[PDB]
Parts: sequence; C-alpha cells; structure tokens
Amino acid sequence: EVQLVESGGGLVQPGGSLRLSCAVSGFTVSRNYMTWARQAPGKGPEWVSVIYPGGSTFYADSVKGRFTISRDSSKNILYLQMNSLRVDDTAVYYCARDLTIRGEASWGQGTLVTVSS
Amino acid sequence: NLCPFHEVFNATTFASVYAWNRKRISNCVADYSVIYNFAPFFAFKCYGVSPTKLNDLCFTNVYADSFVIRGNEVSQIAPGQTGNIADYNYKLPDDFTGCVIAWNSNKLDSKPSGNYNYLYRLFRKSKLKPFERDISTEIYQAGNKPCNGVAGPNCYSPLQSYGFRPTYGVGHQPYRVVVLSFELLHAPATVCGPKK
Amino acid sequence: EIVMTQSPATLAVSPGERATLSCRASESFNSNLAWYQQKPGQAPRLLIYGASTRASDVPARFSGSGSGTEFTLTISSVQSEDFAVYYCQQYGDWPLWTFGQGTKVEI
Repeated sequence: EVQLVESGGGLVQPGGSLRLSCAVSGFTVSRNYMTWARQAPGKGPEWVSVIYPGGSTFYADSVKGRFTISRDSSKNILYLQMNSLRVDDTAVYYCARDLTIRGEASWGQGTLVTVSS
Repeated sequence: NLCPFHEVFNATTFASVYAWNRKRISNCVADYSVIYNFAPFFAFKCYGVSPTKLNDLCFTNVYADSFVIRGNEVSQIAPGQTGNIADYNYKLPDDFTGCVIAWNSNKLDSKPSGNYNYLYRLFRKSKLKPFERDISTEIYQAGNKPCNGVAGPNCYSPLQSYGFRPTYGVGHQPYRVVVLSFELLHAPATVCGPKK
Repeated sequence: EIVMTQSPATLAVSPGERATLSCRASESFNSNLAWYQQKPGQAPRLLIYGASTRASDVPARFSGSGSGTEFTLTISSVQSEDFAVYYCQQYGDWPLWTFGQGTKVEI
C-alpha cells in the first residue's frame, strides 16, 4: 500500500516562497525516481521537477532556476522549495513515484497552491 | 602496421550501453581519415583537442568504445552532464580529451517486430564513477523489504530493453556511438598519423 | 517537445455501450504512451501503459491500441463508474512526459 501525503499548500502573495512536504510511506524516497507534477484547474497535469535515485535533478523550462527539489532519507520525505512564485503557478501539486515504464505509477493526494493579490 | 579503426566502426552488433567494450589501441600509425569519410555523423563533438589537428598529435594510448543508445541520449555523452545514460551506464570524466562521434544507424538495428537485444540500466544505488562498467543483474531494492532474488513488488530488474523498431521518430531511432579517448603522459609516443 | 491532443473533448455515451477515445501526437515517439483516468477530486490513476498493456487492478474492459501518432483507447462497456477524465501521456523521454487535455466521458 503505497501512500503519499502532500502538505504545505496555501495562499502566498506573488514573489513569495513556499515549502511543500511529501510524506511517503511504502518505499524509500532516496532510491526511486520522484516527480513533482502540477495540474492547473482547467487542463491536464504537467511535469515540474524530477529527482533520480542517484541525485541528479531536472526542472521544467518554465520553472527552471526557481524551484529546488530535495530529499530526506532519514524521514523518507520529499521537499520542494518555491521561490519567485507567480500568479501563473496557481495549481494543484502531486507527488509521483512515476515508474511508468514498469507499469507502476502512484500519485499522491495533492495540495492546492494559490498565488494572488 | 596500420591501425584497426575500420574494425571498430564497421563492426556488426555493437555492444549495449550498459556493457560497452573497450578496444584499447596501441602500436599503430592511426590515420584519422577513415573515421571522417564514414557516413554523415549526427554529432562530431570533440572535447579537449581540435579535430582538424588529430592527424598530427601523438598520444600514448587511445581507447575506443561502442554503444547503441537513443537519439535524444547522445547529448548525455559529454563531460559534466547528467541523465539516465551518463549516470548509470557511461560516465565521462570532467577533463575528457577525445571525440564523441555518433551515427544514425537505423537500417541495421530496429527490427520490424522490435529489437530487444539492446539493454540499458536505469536503476542504480549511486551515480557511476567516471570510466566504470557495471555488468550486474542483481535485483534493485527499490523499496524497504529485502528482495532476495525474486522480482516481486518494489524489487525491479535494472536493465530495460530499448525495443527499437523502424517506425520511431528521428530522436528515438538506434544511434551507434563511438567515443575515442586519448591519454598522453610520460610514456613515449606510440600512436599518430604519418604527419608528426 | 511532443504535444498531445485528444478528441473528442465532450464524449457522451450511455452506460453499457462502447466508447472509442482517441489521442494524437505532434511527432512520432518510441511507442511509450499511457492512458490515465482521473475522477474529480482525485489523482490520476494508471490505466494503460505501453499503449497496449493494462496495469494491475485494471478491469479487462479497457484496451489500448494503435501505434505511431494515432492511439486509441476502447472501453468494452462503461458501467456507472468509468465516467471520468481520460488523458494520454507520452513517456517517450522518460522520466519526462506531457499529458493530453481531457476527454471527459459524460453520461
């Protein structure tokens, strides 16, 4: 029973910072590909960032240089740091142990991030 | 004594990327012209040396490797780059002095039903040390419970088949990659062209 | 990157009848397409992977088919619960992917 719980969502003024936590139970966050997917409230989900089980991190073009993805194997937690947030980035964020090629994809409940003035 | 460069390029069944084979070259008069006159290369990046002067310098030892990788993954064969090929399969050093020649061979590989003979590793505990080969089929412990051989839940086989076929896009067709690595040091020069 | 469009966007089929979805890709990718089902207020759930293979706990009604740039999802008979938003994801550059836009199935 793989479960992922998101936390840290809320309302933040544009240009602020927000830390999204992801409690993962069922496996290890430091030995699997972890993706932070983002779904706008009117279209399909889009990929934002991904971390390999080695340490390499990749970011989307529209979010490069602003978001920092980190991991904590001691407590098995995935963190996403949010900097220079814009009104555009209002969405719902999900964690994902993707592994789509092997046919095993688990997506977390997701949290709402709203940026407005 | 000519140099065995035609047997490195014009060789059938290039080894898969997870088990690339070194072909250390020594005691030869290597002419870097049969390389240039062999097919339109998709990428001829040379790092550390000028490819126009490769016919003049003498080194001590030159290695050649043989890959078969995806078209979009040839950009990962370069110093200081990360991915799924340059992290668990083939790690180039940060001070690389060589060339990253790559073809677009699609009519040889990629059988119509699917070429499953080419395997690449996507699962590893840590990134590969530069110039290291990891031939291993141990089940990756992607979860917490021990695997103990069986490929059950949270216990995956690291190697994955590319599954090439002659219908994929240009960026996903089979790509043969041959990288030449030159080392020059205090040992006497051995390998260069007729021009010194 | 590859952009993926699925039509029709407002498929409507009565329960117990066949529904034929469709996805279309801008270019040709390495036959790495997944069909996802998302009910309102829930995360997307894997339904088809590899464009022809069903995942675990997936009922036999769902079946993916097609290759190249034209991929089709076929449901044998929708029964009162498969009414959700279906997406076609392309993991041709895994772990990098792009989703569709929505094929909400209305009763």
